Amino acid sequence: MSVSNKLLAWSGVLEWQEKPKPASVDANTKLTRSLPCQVYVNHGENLKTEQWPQKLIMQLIPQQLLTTLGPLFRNSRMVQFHFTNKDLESLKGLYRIMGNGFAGCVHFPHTAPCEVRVLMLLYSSKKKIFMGLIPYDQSGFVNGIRQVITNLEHHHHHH
Repeated sequence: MSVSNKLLAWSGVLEWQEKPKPASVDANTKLTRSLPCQVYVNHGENLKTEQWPQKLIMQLIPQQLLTTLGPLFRNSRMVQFHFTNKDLESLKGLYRIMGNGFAGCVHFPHTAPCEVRVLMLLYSSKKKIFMGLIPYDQSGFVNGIRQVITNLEHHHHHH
């Protein structure tokens, strides 16, 4: 009833890494930060969110290289992220990053037989909200993201 634009599907915490590479010589692999969110799905997509872990792993990767995965987004489920503003400072910092053309690739922890599926988080300033599509095939999407991550690490413009 009424709710037809976006359906509330999940509410959980996301943990984001600024800098992802577990280098082995780097045993303490960077700082991960958590932020609570409410996740809606954009219509047509029937999935069960109780099957989702309460933390999802997201890495900020450049949206510029994500363009290469463009046609793969045509087979995905839509989501929208609205954050539970506990820490506006954390949001503000994240706004800078995701608004600068960083995308949050969300990987789901293992619970489903393979690796679930994978999700992309994009900030839309126009809607002032976060949007994203989740591709079913983790293999192709993660493969593309692996390229982005390995390139990003090779580049390393992080501080």
